[PDB]
Amino acid sequence: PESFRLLVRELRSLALELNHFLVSEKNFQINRKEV
Amino acid sequence: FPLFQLESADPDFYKIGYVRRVRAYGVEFKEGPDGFGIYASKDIEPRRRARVIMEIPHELMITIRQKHPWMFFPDIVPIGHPIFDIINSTDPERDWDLRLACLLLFSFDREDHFWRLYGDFLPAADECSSLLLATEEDLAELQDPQLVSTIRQQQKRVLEFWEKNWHSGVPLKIKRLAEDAERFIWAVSIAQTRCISMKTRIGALVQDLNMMIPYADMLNHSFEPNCFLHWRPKDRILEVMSNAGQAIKKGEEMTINYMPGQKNNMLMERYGFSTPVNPWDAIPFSGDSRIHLNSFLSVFNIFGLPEEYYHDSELSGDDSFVDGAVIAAARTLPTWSDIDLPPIPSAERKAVKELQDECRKMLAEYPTTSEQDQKLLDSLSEARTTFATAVKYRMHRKMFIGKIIKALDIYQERLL
Amino acid sequence: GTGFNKGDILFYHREFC
Amino acid sequence: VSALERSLRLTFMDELMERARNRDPSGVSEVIYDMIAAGLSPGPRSFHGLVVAHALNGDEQGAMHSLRKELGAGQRPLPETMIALVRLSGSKGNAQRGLELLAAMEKLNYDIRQAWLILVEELVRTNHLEEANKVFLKGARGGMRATDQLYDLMIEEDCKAGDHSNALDISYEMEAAGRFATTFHFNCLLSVQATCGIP
Amino acid sequence: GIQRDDNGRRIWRRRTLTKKDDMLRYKLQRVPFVEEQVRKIKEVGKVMTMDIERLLLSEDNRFEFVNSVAAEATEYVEKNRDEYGGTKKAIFHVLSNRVNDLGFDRPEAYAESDPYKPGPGYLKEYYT
Amino acid sequence: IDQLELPPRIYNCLKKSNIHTLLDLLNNSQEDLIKMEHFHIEDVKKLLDILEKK
Ligand SMILES: Nc1ncnc2c1ncn2[C@@H]1O[C@H](CSCC[C@H](N)C(=O)O)[C@@H](O)[C@H]1O
Repeated sequence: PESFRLLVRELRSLALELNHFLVSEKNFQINRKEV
Repeated sequence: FPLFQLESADPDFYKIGYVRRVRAYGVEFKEGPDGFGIYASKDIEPRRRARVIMEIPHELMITIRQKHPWMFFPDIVPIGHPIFDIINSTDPERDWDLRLACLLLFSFDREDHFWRLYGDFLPAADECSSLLLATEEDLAELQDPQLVSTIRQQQKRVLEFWEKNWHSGVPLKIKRLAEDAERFIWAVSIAQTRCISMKTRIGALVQDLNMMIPYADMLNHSFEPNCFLHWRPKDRILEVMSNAGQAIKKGEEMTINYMPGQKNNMLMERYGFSTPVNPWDAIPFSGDSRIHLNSFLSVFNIFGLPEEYYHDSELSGDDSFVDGAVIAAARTLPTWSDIDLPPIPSAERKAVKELQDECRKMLAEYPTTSEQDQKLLDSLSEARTTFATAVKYRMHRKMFIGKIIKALDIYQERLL
Repeated sequence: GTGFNKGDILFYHREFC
Repeated sequence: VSALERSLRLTFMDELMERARNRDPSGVSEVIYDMIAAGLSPGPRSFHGLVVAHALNGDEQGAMHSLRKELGAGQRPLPETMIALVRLSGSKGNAQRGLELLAAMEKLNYDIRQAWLILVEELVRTNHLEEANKVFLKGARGGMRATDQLYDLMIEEDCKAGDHSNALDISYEMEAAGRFATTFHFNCLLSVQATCGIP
Repeated sequence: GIQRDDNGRRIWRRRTLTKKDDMLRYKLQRVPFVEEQVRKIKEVGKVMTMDIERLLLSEDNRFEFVNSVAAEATEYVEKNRDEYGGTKKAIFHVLSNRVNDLGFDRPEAYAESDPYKPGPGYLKEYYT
Repeated sequence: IDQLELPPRIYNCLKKSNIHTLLDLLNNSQEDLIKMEHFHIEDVKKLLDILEKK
């Protein structure tokens, strides 16, 4: 979503990273969402 | 051109429920010499889901908790009434029928209670088939000492409860409920033959109940029912639902399974009736001779696991022979099985012959046959309801043993 | 709400006749 | 059927079934040709003895060939005959053949629930757990309800092998069928969840 | 209990009310002048409102009922795309199907039309 | 029905019940006509025969 993608970039301007991870309930593999 | 081309029950039977929100859909209540029944008034077409056949509001029922403490839903017994003390003095496990009988007799005494009206459509003392009403001569026609002793204990337990709680010193509001022992015995008979036990949710409280449900206690029993009961918690309505996808023809009787997995002696002890096609009836064999379980099941197209045996009626076409008795035969016959080892035909014939001899030895224990019992029923003119019930019971067991001899004969030949 | 809790043998083997 | 025909069939089928139980597919073939010489037509139960004899000697190709003979003779295989072939396919790990035979039983209008249960236990027993999961899920998603013993078998074996994805899929289908998971099934999933590093 | 007289026909006691129910007289009656009201109830779509409440009495959770209806509606559109979106709405089709599954009878997707429309081009105009 | 040779008693019953044409009479069954007053079972055969002869 554009509201959240734009938020990530503004936080990056302050040297903070905001990563969204999905943990699969089946095989427990962590996926980094493209934000 | 259109110009050139079992009696119905009392109309007031449905009306007294109907004015109190009882709804019946596509069925009619019909009365015969053997009693009331529910029949499809039209062709009930199959649907994707179970169809609603009847809706019975909760307020028209008499229910009590199966487990202690005894609470009544709806609560009709006033606080401090002596009837609760009588209900509270019962054995929690065995005396559920006494508790329901006390509630039933109490309900008949209430002016506003629905069962004051509905009680007039209950079978009378000489019309109820419960063995609690059977005389010693009626029990003599059972030809089953185990069942006879069970009934005598039931009659003794019911009578002693009345004598203890309806003695001379009790209040008039108690005396007028069961003035005589036969009145209380009749109430217990109604309780046993008509009680429906279900798990219900009422509001937020989930509990097991013993229920007296009007218009649903008119459904007869079948081990292959076309209907089932479903409690609808949100509006407190008991639903009678026909099986999903099952087409029901006009005039077909609507039935439920009273007692899954129960033998005829259990059906006789509780409901005072038996069926010749009970798929759970058992016969005591020695086990010396055994037939091949897999072959017997496949010869008669009996599929499924042992606890869910059913007849694939579409794989036989017109073989009317296979019914619940043959399924019962599969479960009760001595059988062997070795995964996929085939049976030798000559060794299976010896077993079939020996099993048939043992079947005839048991038929020879009965003084009469199943045909002679059938014509005895037709010749009756002044027989008690329980006497005819006792004769039907022993005839059904004879018909079951005779079906086994026929099934074994077919199986032995179809193994070639 | 509605988001709660994640929202051929027997062929070619016939009788020759 | 005359009395003479019945007498001959009994002694022909006595010999045939005594060689199927003897694990002698060759002898069971000789009797069938004896029946043909006498003019008797081999029925479904004569070809059942031929299938069983091959099946008992772990012979998948001969048993499949025997089934082709039965279909080619115009006879209808018995439900037990298909179950012998299905159980044999599972013992060799041939899930594709086991599924092909289950499709035939449906085409023959039989009841495949019991044969499907047998196929899954054979694959599990013969260490083909990966194939067993594929067959089990297809039946479970197809609407068939497995036995409670087989449900407890599939969940436990998957969790012992570290296969949480299959064990969670099955337990979801077990509850959809109408069998609610208990402490035992949850303890199986937890045995794998506790080692993933995410508490 | 069992009684046969002379000719073998069983004779039996027919069960009757043999008692007075005052609810029978004053409850099996009918009002005669609701034709206009009934016709407007169908026109405004109030019938489906009662059907929705009927279906929700058989549901433990109304949020799973909403999800299931939407799931069934999605399947209808994929199966037959062109039949929905105009006079037949997929969600209305699901609801009428589920009422018919109970054994009751409703028109398909609650769709009804004006029979007194004076030909093509004419739109019924609403009196606010 | 005026053009069928019905007896006057039968004609008055059909007109009283607003049965005017031949098609209206046909769509009526044999039980409905008995429900009409003064029209009985003995009148069905003679009415059917007239329609049988027609
Ligand atoms: N399948 C069956 N065969 C014979 N009697 C049956 C039966 N199913 C039910 N009944 C009878 O119906 C009773 C249960 S109450 C069911 C309706 C009953 N006829 C009545 O008038 O209220 C039992 O006592 C039994 O006598």
